[PDB]
Amino acid sequence: STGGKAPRK
Amino acid sequence: GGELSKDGDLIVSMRILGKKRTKTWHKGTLIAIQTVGPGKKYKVKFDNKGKSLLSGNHIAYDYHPPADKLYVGSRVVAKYKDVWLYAGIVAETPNVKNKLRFLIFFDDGYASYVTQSELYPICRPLKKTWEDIEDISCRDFIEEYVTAYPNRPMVLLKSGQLIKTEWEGTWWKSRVEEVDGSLVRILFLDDKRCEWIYRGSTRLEPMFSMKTSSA
Repeated sequence: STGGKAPRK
Repeated sequence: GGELSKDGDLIVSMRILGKKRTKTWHKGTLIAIQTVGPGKKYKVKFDNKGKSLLSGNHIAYDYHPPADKLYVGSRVVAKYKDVWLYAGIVAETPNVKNKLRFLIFFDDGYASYVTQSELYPICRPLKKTWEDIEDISCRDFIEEYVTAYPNRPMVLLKSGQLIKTEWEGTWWKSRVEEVDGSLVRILFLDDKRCEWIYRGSTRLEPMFSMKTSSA
């Protein structure tokens, strides 16, 4: 669910 | 050899929280302290099921800190509501604008505000508190954030505003539903799911755009 704090690399 | 009955304020028989292999934390009793190799290990008998031998960064006190005792970068366990106890980092301390809550950046990337009675201090955090974050993207982010604090560029967003928000490598059409301090509730329009995202995150197009020009 969470996309975290920064875009996926 | 190496057995101890105390290590400072960590006393055999005390109530404690311990980290399980599921990465959730559970209440128990500190049943032993032992010096093993370079440091101490803490043996915890959980109330519900099981025993674990844990490092000092994988136990937390069974009390809520006086708010004054925590700082940005502090290593904590907090109630993760989506309820479990999960580890994170204090990103913001109580102020009127956040309704006197702590902003928590959890180890998996989740963010939420929690109250003073919803967090527990980790007993023996690492000096650089992010060094025990397993997910390297999360670890790197926290180091950057804590080191830069209090310089926090954020986007001003308004309820009803339309922006692109990143998730899993795609930039999605999205809508700002609500602002709450340093968080914004973003509705992803294709799938209709909400996420609370830090207003300084480059997952929000306006922040991404600014950082990419800047850089």
